[PDB]
Parts: sequence; structure tokens; C-alpha cells
Amino acid sequence: MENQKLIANQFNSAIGKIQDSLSSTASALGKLQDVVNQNAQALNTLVKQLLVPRISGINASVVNIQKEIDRLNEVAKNLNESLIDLQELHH
Amino acid sequence: MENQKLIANQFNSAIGKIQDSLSSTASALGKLQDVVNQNAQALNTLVKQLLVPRISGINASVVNIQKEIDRLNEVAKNLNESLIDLQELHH
Amino acid sequence: MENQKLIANQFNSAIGKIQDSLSSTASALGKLQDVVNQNAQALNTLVKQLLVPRISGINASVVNIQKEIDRLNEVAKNLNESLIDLQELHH
Repeated sequence: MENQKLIANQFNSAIGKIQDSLSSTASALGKLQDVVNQNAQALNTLVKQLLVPRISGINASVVNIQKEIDRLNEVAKNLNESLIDLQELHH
Repeated sequence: MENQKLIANQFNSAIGKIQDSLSSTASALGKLQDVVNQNAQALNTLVKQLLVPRISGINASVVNIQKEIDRLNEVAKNLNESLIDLQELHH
Repeated sequence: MENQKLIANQFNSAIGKIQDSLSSTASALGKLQDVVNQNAQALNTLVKQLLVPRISGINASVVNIQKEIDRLNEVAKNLNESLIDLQELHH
């Protein structure tokens, strides 16, 4: 094929794979954020239940990486605008 | 150098760096998954050991992002198929 | 525009978005590492405070993914060296 079509097709192929990787990274980060926060709640509930009638300074922290997860999903979508339209490679 | 060789070389350079980043992301996610699950087990063991003879509703969750980690490693490898073979830029 | 300029501009656009995604991934991983380790410390402090005068084998693990986070930030920066300089597309 024409050199420019080989280049454009290989680029578009790579972008599609990178798009998949961004969605996978965002999904994994969201699941980690959910479990970390659930387990922080469990630990804080344990401290409270040990203290309430039928260790006071111990507090589990929560995580919020939602802006980062949303950005990854945004980039995965907007990379469509960086794909090369082969019909625009004039001849 | 020829314009197409500059483009192809810069593309191939970027893909190699992105490949490294995918492997690093997958490694980091795996280590987080391991520690999160180890600490969930530790918390659940604490609740159990406080209750067994020498807080019942408290349960730490586990995380499984293995499909996402495997996909990142898969993309890092398969991006090799998106590299531009310079020998195929005919003259 | 010229086909090579379309290709080079689309490539440079994609790299910039991928750079943003790497910085976001590194930021999210750092926040998860911080909270996971803070909550490991909280759990270990709980075990200790239950045992000290006014469950011994229970120990929360810590995570260290700093090499991976640093690599992601390094790639996000060094991808600048993979951008195509349009002034070098001679005519």
C-alpha cells in the first residue's frame, strides 16, 4: 500500500489499542477506589462498635480519584478526534 | 532524513514509551490489588479473632482487577504489531 | 492541508492527550498508595492499642509503587521528544 496509508493505518491501530488501555485503567482505578473506601468504612465501623455501649484517635482515610478516572475516560473518547481520516489523504 | 522516516521514527519512539507506561501501570495496579486484599484479610481476621472464644456485621471487601491488568499487559505486547516497519516504506 | 501535515498534526494531538492521561494515572496511583498505607497504619495501630496495657499475629501490609508512578511521570515528560517538529517537514 502507499507509504502514507501504511503510516496512517498503523497509527490508527495503535490509538485504538491505547483507547482500550485507558478504559481498562479507568475501570481498575474505580474498582480500587470503591474497595479502599469500603474497607475504610469497615475499619471505622469496627473502632466505633468497640467503643459504643453494648483507640479513640484511630481513623481510616478515604480516597477520591474520580477526577482522574473521569479524565481517562474523557481521553479514551476524545482520541477519536485524533484518528486519521484516510479519505482526507488526497491523491 | 525523509519526512516519512521522521514521522515513522517519531511514532515508533512514542509507542515504545507508551508500551513502558502500560507495563508500569499494570505492575502498580497489581501491587495495589495485592495489598488491598491482604489488608482486607487482616481486618476480617481481626473481627474474627475478637469474636471467637479465647461487630459481627463488619466485613472487609476484596478487589479483583485482574482482567484489566491482563488487558494492559496484552496491549503493551500487541502494540508491537502497530509499529511501522521502515523497510516497508518503499522508494 | 498536506497529507504529511495532517498525519503529523493528528499524531501530535494524540500524544498530548496521552501525556495528560499518564499524568492523571500517576496522580490517581499516588493517591491510592497514600490512602492504602494510611489505612494499613490505622489497622496496625488498632491491633497495638487493643493489646497494650491501658490477635497478635495480625499485620497490615504497606504498598510501594513509587517506581511505577515516577516512570509514568517520566514518560509523560519525555514524550515531548517524540512529537513531530512540523518545521522539519521540508518542502
